[PDB]
This record gives sequence, structure tokens and C-alpha cells, in this order.
Amino acid sequence: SMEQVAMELRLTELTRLLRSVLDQLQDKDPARIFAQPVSLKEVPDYLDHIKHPMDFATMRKRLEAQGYKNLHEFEEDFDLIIDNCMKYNARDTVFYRAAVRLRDQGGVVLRQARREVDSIG
Ligand code: NA
Repeated sequence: SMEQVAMELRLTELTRLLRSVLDQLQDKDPARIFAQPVSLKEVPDYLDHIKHPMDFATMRKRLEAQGYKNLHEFEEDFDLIIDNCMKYNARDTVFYRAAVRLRDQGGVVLRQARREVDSIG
């Protein structure tokens, strides 16, 4: 049906916008601390600590399958990246501090993303 097609075009345009958001967030991580999953070969104890690992590559896979239905879902995964790092790593570490700086800088990007999603529909 045409109504199904129109819903599919909307998901496609959300996907486009979330790709630009994902790129902008990821530029805020020039060290590439959050680029890839934590390897269970190098942090064997990770999944004892962190129940829902997340990283930018994982998000990009989901996005490319149009797997985010709304901005809230995308934000959930971005918050996992930050919040997982802030739990596993101590305050005095480069990892924790990188997560704080990503959260702060990413707030800007997500604030306008929300306005664009609401405005375009
Ligand atoms: Na901790």
C-alpha cells in the first residue's frame, strides 16, 4: 500500500538524519575510545560487569539496517556507550573522562536533533 510506502520513506529520512547525528557524535571522540566493542578477549571479565555493551560500530550496523524507529531508541544506545564506560572505569581514568566529555559535547548535537525530528515529523 501507499500508506506502507510513506511510513518506509519516513524511516528512511529518520535514518538519514541519525546518520548525520552519529557522525557528529563520533567526531567528538577523536581518540576513538568508543569506536568499537570492548573485546572479551582483552577484558574477559567485561560482561560480568556490563550487561548491555554498546559502541559506535554497533550503532552504525543497526542504523544501516534502519533499526532505529525513533530518536529515543538511538539516544538509548548512545547513553549506553557513556554510562557503561562510567561504571567500568574509575573517575581518575582517561576512559571515564572521555565519556564525560562525549556526553557534554553530544548533548548539544542531540538537542538540535530532537528539534529537527519534531519539526520535520
Ligand atoms: Na565504577
